[PDB]
Amino acid sequence: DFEEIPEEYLQ
Amino acid sequence: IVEGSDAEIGMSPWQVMLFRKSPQELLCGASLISDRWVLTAAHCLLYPPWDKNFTENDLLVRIGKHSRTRYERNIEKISMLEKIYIHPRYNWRENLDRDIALMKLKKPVAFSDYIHPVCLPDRETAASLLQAGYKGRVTGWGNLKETWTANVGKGQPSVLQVVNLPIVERPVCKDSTRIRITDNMFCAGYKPDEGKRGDACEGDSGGPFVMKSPFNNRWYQMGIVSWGEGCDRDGKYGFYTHVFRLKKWIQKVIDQF
Amino acid sequence: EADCGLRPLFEKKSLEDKTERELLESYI
Ligand SMILES: *C[C@@](*)(O)[C@H](CCCNC(N)=[NH2+])NC(=O)[C@@H]1CCCN1C(=O)[C@H](N)Cc1ccccc1
Repeated sequence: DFEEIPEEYLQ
Repeated sequence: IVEGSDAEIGMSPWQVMLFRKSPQELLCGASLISDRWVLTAAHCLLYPPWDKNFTENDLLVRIGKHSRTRYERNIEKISMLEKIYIHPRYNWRENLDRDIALMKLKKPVAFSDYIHPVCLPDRETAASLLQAGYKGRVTGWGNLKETWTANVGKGQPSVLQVVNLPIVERPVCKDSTRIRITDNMFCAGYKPDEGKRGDACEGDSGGPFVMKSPFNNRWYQMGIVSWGEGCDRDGKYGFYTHVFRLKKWIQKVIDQF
Repeated sequence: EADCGLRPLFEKKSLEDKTERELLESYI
């Protein structure tokens, strides 16, 4: 695999 | 999805991906029924035997996606859950009866060319569309093969997969599983003598089994990917949650008025 | 009554997808 999503969402 | 195809872009704009925060991973499919409500299978969020019991903080919902792994900056939309609702009488102990669940978004998503809601059936539509022999469509980013040689390839597709299956006669369905099927279930798939194949598979759960009406030209969600025995096995069929029969529960939870 | 089931890139543009007909024919 997955490309990274903004960290804002991942805590 | 087994024996399916790549979907065309925006061919199923109500398709939602259920993403796990940590570790990052694909949990299941789902469908968008309104700017703020999502419908999935309960077993996606709660299944004790496999020791599975997620909560609003553990997940993310991703709408408007095509690719399985890419972060589609320009088209997808990532939302957080506010509250999750599981059918009070969902039976995870023996047959997965009432494998249904609703999820409330924190803030309404904005519809687009890649994000649009599917319709829920009414008594008439259900009555006339859910008939043995008629074909429905299934979609998801789930496994492409029941099993496969490790490291030689990738069991999961790059882009969203689609498959068209026919509904099967209750009698045929019942005589194929030692499991206790109920009135809140239905089956689909070709017969051994039919000359075609296809099935949903792990990772596909929560996806929608939809149908099209030639009179009003719109798509209706008749079922939810629920359970099965293997993937694409002969003389075996996939089971789906009967959305029509559970409609009052949805209605009760949603409370539009 | 809220718009639903009509795809922005298909129904709304008078375009049909590649396997849709398989569905409809199953009716007749
Ligand atoms: C959670 C879903 O992704 C998955 C869908 C499988 C679809 N398969 C086919 N052929 N369409 N569901 C499951 O894996 C469910 C959840 C737990 C058990 N399970 C099964 O489908 C088992 N393989 C069979 C089963 C076990 C217990 C109760 C009912 C069925």
